[PDB]
Amino acid sequence: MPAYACQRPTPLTHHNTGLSEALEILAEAAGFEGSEGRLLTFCRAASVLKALPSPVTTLSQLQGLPHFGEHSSRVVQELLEHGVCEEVERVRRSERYQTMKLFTQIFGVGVKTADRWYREGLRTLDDLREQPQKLTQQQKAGLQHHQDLSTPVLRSDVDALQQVVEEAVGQALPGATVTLTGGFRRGKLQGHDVDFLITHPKEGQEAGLLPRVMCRLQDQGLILYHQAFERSFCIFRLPQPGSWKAVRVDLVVAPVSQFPFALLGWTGSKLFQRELRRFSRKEKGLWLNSHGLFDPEQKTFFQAASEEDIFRHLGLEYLPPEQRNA
DNA sequence: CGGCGTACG
DNA sequence: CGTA
DNA sequence: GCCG
Ligand SMILES: Nc1ncnc2c1ncn2[C@@H]1O[C@H](COP(=O)(O)NP(=O)(O)OP(=O)(O)O)[C@@H](O)[C@H]1O
Ligand SMILES: [Cl-]
Ligand SMILES: [Cl-]
Ligand SMILES: [Cl-]
Ligand SMILES: [Mg+2]
Ligand SMILES: [Mg+2]
Ligand code: NA
Repeated sequence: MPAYACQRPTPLTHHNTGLSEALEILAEAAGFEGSEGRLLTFCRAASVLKALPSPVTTLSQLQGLPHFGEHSSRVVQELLEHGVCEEVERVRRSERYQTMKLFTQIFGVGVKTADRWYREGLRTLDDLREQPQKLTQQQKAGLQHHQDLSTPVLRSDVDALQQVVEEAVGQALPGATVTLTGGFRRGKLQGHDVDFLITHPKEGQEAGLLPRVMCRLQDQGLILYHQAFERSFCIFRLPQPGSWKAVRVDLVVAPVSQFPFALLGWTGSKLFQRELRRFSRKEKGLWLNSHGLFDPEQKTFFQAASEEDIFRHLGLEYLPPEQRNA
């Protein structure tokens, strides 16, 4: 088992679901406390279990697995022995965890804002609605739409949204294309949002595109919330039988020269990309982002025509999106 | 011990 | 600060 | 919290 998540296939569904879920509770709680290092180790240990070919049934099967030391092994041991880990259950029922989860789930609220509100004594969404002076426009929208945004986006919803975006994109710039990215491209059947990547086959024609797209979607009455730009984090009005629901949609524009890097970056998973960028820098001495891959010795950028090119550049076996579910 | 992804709005 |  |  290699040490980086980008070195091994990780399927969406696997054989250690309960164990990985428990470790990811501890990772999430670490993040709520600002402990980024412990968050990473618990995320990585969870991801290792996702990549295994069969269930862990005995503690000895953790020997030699990367990112399993005393703490993560004890968590697994307790789950195997008793079906529950006391530390995990204590986190789950704690007021701190439940409120930080509730607050950081709001669009426009991160850990730092959630934590300040927690320390001020705030605990519920209605607590926030009662003091709207303390809210940004973005947070106001996130709170108004919170119930709809808490409902999973279905793969069956994605196709309708993509046609709508393609219509506006085609008027904004004929020939521009729309590619589904994010979790749905990795095979997920549900999501928290829909992520789209937009480009044009003629380098440079994509300049200034996203304002033109957003103006057209807004004119069609489809935009419940949005903020020159190349990323847009929106709330869309999605038709439903006899009504509609609010859905988060992310739009990103990239020039075609950067499209493989942007596709790779925006297809995720989040942990897969962090691990990939960590691997690139630490093992290969190359700097990776959603725009390119930089050699800081030669001061040159790698040209890539595909995701396959990028994996080859980095000396990694290619993983299709369905195996990037780290 | 230092390191832990990397951008844009 | 938020967001991907 | 774990790796190197
Ligand atoms: N913090 C991050 N660091 C690096 N890449 C990230 C980060 N957040 C998001 N991304 C990239 O943006 C993609 C879309 O982000 P999302 O926040 O939309 N997560 P996604 O994988 O789509 O699952 P859902 O919760 O939406 O169902 C991710 O899959 C990553 O490729
Ligand atoms: Cl470029
Ligand atoms: Cl590609
Ligand atoms: Cl980036
Ligand atoms: Mg998504
Ligand atoms: Mg998104
Ligand atoms: Na949030």
